[PDB]
Order: sequence, then structure tokens, then C-alpha cells
Amino acid sequence: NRFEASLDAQDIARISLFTLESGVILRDVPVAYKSWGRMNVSRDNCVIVCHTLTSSAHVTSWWPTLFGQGRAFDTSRYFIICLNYLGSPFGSAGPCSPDPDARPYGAKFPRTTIRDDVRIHRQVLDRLGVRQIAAVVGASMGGMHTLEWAFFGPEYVRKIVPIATSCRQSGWCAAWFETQRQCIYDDPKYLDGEYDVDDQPVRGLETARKIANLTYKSKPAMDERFHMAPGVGQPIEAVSSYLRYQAQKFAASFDANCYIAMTLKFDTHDISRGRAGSIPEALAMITQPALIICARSDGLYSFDEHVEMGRSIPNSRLCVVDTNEGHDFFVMEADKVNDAVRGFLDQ
Amino acid sequence: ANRFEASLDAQDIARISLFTLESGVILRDVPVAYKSWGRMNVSRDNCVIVCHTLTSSAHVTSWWPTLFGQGRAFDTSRYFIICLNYLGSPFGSAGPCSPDPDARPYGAKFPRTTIRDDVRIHRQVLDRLGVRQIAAVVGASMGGMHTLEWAFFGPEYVRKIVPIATSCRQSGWCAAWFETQRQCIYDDPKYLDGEYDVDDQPVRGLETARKIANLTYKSKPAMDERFHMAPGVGQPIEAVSSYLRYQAQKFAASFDANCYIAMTLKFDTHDISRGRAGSIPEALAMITQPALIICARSDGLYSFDEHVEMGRSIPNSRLCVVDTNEGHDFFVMEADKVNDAVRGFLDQS
Repeated sequence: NRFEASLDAQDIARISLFTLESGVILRDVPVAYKSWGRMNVSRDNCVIVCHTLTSSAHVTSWWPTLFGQGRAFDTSRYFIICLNYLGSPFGSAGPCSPDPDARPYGAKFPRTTIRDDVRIHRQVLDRLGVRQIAAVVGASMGGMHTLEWAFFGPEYVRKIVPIATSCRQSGWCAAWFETQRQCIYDDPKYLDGEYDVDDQPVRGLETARKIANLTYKSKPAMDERFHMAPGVGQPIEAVSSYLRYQAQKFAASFDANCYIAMTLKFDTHDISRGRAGSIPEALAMITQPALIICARSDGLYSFDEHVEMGRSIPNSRLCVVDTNEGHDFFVMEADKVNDAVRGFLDQ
Repeated sequence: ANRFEASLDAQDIARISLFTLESGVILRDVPVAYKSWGRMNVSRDNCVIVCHTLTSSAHVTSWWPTLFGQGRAFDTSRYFIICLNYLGSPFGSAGPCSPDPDARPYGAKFPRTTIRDDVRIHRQVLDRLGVRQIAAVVGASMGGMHTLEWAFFGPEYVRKIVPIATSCRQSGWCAAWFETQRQCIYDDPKYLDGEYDVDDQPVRGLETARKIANLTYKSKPAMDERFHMAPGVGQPIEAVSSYLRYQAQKFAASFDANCYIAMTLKFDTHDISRGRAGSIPEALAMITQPALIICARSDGLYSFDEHVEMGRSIPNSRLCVVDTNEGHDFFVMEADKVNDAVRGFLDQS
């Protein structure tokens, strides 16, 4: 697995048998993870960070300023852990990992849900001897896991910080990610998911990423970055290669089948399914203190759906980041997110 | 054989023997397709220009049918309504699909044209038709860009304007979405650098360009109402997949790749201030006509804020915010509300 190979050092827990909620049984399942800091004697200073769609467990690489003394992820006070999701190319079981029935899983990797990841991740935490979680913190896909973690109850998960995220798959997002998968499906190199690993559907992947990358932006943000010279890169000419450069580097270092498997997780997401008759009723079952962090200008996860979260989670504070950035604000305004998270964790 | 033009109802073609693009490139023997409804009065001053959207033909009736008729906005009893096809389009005006007078269609070699070029050649046509004054120019999306450009002829020739869901200048946001769309076409191996044979189009590229465009035309609330999940313990999320494929396919079967490229590139040239003023607000202040600016809050391509700006720098302007949750394509999904707003404005003194 060349994708996992490109990462820094990380741990792998192996679960010999895991039952997916579909009822499919995975065997001898790797779960990659990365932690920083040390558990206290009480084993109750654990902080779980849930990563984004395409990242690895190495949160430091896209959230570097959230780490350190007096920062949100304070390695002096907390044991901070991030576990890689099933379906990802970066160490946990997915299309890229070995199929214990021979050859990697490839196109045949079973469907997994947010709830599957949470269950398997809590198994790993149990093995590490974590007895209580001080907080779970997660953005985008991470915020969906974060919301799901909360259901363990306040006795195991003391606080949550869902960021830029939702309670359930929406038609809007389903459409954007389905569009992205279709770019891959239509790439003749895809061969139904049977492509050889060093001959990826690279155009499909690129295109999927250009689209995704733009949905992560706001109109003001791209307007500041690219604009025309006065009446009478940064110019509009430069848009072309900006779009190409980034999507190319990503297609060179991610797997098509994992992109499909990961985005499909979004379709399973619903915090209410099997639990409550509606989303507000399910949110009301979240008893922990919650800090909901959002931006007005997020084009994927709407301000209003966060306002809804804050309104139905009984002990919740809504934190609106003062920014014009759009969905990737939690990365572009990392310092503001850090302060908000740190302040919340300090009460 | 332009099969795209062939699939249209009957329309007129004006022929301009020589036309100088603002690049300095000279087009020869230039067709300009158009369609009108109604009749000019004796004074030849009851002309309403409708500027079409990026991918439509001049046949406005086919996407705006309810705007036409007695007591409607485009009242064929009061007005001579005309829509002229843009240069670069596959539907009659000069473009990649039309014959190259040096030979064989222009194909990939059709020159860059601007919003200003369309406005110029269109006014030449109106002059031949004997139009002495325009009662109003109405246009949405790309049409709103031409609309804003028409207005600079001054209040003596262009009495009123109705720019809808549009902008004053190309933005990074829109440049990125349309460049992404073009790259889908460039990357399709059937494209052959624009040299594809006309009945072997880069259909996958085109399809994909249009799925993306179609979504940018929507809003989160609109897609959410249309597709969602069964509650806790057509319309399901399963259906999204084929909803996306279906119209994108029908479109890629009935549009030209090269025209898609040429048309979207027009957006890059758009700037009402270039050569005229130091900034967009200064250029907007040069628009003296009454203006009705129609928009939706949830337009993901042309922002509510930029329409608010228009309304603020155009001295005689009213902002009309359509009560809808639809996104950019509201002007089609809520056609009746647009009709009422337009008619109301045209009925004004």
C-alpha cells in the first residue's frame, strides 16, 4: 500500500473479527491511528480528533497550529488520538488493504457507515485502556463521527465539538459527491474498480477533486484570490493552472476505490436512524456539553443546520467563525478554531 | 449541416458581410440568427430585447413560455419582442458550427468574441430592422451581462433595463466553475483539440461539464426538498444518481463541445468598466436608465451582495428579490414571479 507507505510512523491495531452493521464480517482488520501526549493515571484525559474525508490520521499535517502547550490539543494535559476511518487508503481496512481471502480488497471492500467507524474505533480505545473521553472534536466528515460518538452518553464522552458538518445526508451533498463519483465511474481507466493500482483513473480523480475543492470554497474567497485588472496566481488567467495543480497532486496520491468507498459513507449518515422519529428528537438525546463551530458562508453544511443543532442539543453553544471563507474555514482560520476549542475545553 | 440549428423552429438570419471583433479579428459573411414576436409600432420604439442564457437558442418561448402573451411581461400586443442568438452559439449566429468563409465550419478556429461584440453586431441588426428606440432590455445570467452592456448606449436609445441573476464583471468564483467545466471537455480524448468530427463529440466531457453547471444552478434547499432520506425509525437519495445523468446526457446529445468552450469563454471578457471607468461602482453610476435588478438570495453563482451593489450604484434602480428558495435557476423555476416583476416595471411610466 503506497498511500500508507508515504505517511509518517503510526500504530496499527488489529481486530480479528468485526461485524459491520450490514452484517458483513471483516476479518483481521487493521485500524491505523496516531496519538500525541500521554494518558493520565485515571485514563480519562483522552481527546479524540476525527479527521476529514481525504486526510490520514496525522492531524498535525493539516491542523498543525492546534497542537502544543496552551493550544487546543495540549499534549501536556491530554492524550490526543485520531484513528483512520475504514475505507481510507491510510492504514485502516479499505480497498487498499490486504483481503484476508488471498491481493487487496480493491473494488470489493464492503460498505461501511459512520457508526461502523465509531464502533471499531471505540474497540481500539478499549484496548488502549481509555476509560473516559474528555472531548471529541471533528470537522466535515469528522463532525459526523463526533455527533455519533456523543451517543455513548455523557458518562463516557464528556464533551463534543462538531465543526462544519451535519446530522444527516442531504440531497445537496449527495448530489455533489455522486457527481464526483460519476467522474471516476466514467473514466475508462476505472475498469469497474478493477484498475491496476499504478494505472489509476487519474482524470476522474482529478476532476472529482477540482469539484470538491471548489465546493469547499466561498465566492468571496475565490474572488479575492483571482480577479481582473481595474477598468481603466491572482489574475483570471491563473485559475486554469491553480485548478490543475492541486487536483493533480491529489489524484497522484489517493486511491479511486477509496474515494468511492469514503464518499459513500456520507449516504449512510443519519444520527436519528433507529433512534428517534426525527433529527431534532435525536439531537435532544445528546446530553453532553457541545460546541458547534460553523461559518455563515459554508456552501456544503449550512449555517441553518448548525443553528438547528444548537437549538435541539440542550447544553450547546453555537460558535460562528468571523470569516468569509466557506467550508474549509476550519483549516484557513485554524487559529480561530483553536481558540474556540481551547476556551471550551478549559471550562 | 448544422444539426443544432436544424432542430429549431423557424427563425430569421441577418447577414453582416464584414464585422470587426474588438480583438481586431474580422468576421466575414456573418450570420446573426434571431427570432421576434409581435410587431413594431409606427414610431418603431416599442422594441423589447430579450437576451438569452448561455446554452439556449433565441427561442425564448421554449424556456420562458409563460412570460409571453397578452397582459404578460412580453406582451406581443404592445411590443416588438426580439432575441438575437449570441456569436459562438450553435443555434444560428456565427460560431464553431457555422461555415468558415475561407473554405467546412469554423470548428475549433472560431475567434474569441466578447459580450461587447454580441451587443455591437446585435445593434447593427436592430438598425437594419429600423428600431429607433428600445423600450427595455431584459436578460438573465449571461443575458444580464449583455443587458448591462446595452444600457451604455444611453437612455435615449435604451429606455430601461432588467438585469436578472447576473454580474458586472467576471469573478474568480465563476471563472473557476466554468474553467473546471471546460477542462472536462479538454480532457475527453474524443475532443481531439477541437478537431473532433461533428457526429463523434466529446460526449462524456460535455455531460460532465453540464452536471456540474446544473448543480451550480441549484440551491441547497431546492436539492434537499427534491431528494432526502426516509425519517428515523423521483425523491429518495437513490434517485440522485440518475437525475444527474439524465438531463446531462440529453444536453450532450444536443449541444456542441466547441460552442460550449467558445460561449463560456465569453464570461472571461465581461467587465462593464473596462475602458470606461476606474471601478465597477463608477461604471454602474454611468447607467442612467431606470433599472430593475432581479435576484435570489440563494443564487450560488451570482451573489445576492453583487446585486445589492448594482442597486446601490445604479442611480435609478429598484432591487427585486424573488421570494424563493431556488438557486440560480429561479428565473426559470419561478417564471411567474419574474413575469409579474418584469410586467410591473414595464407598465411603469
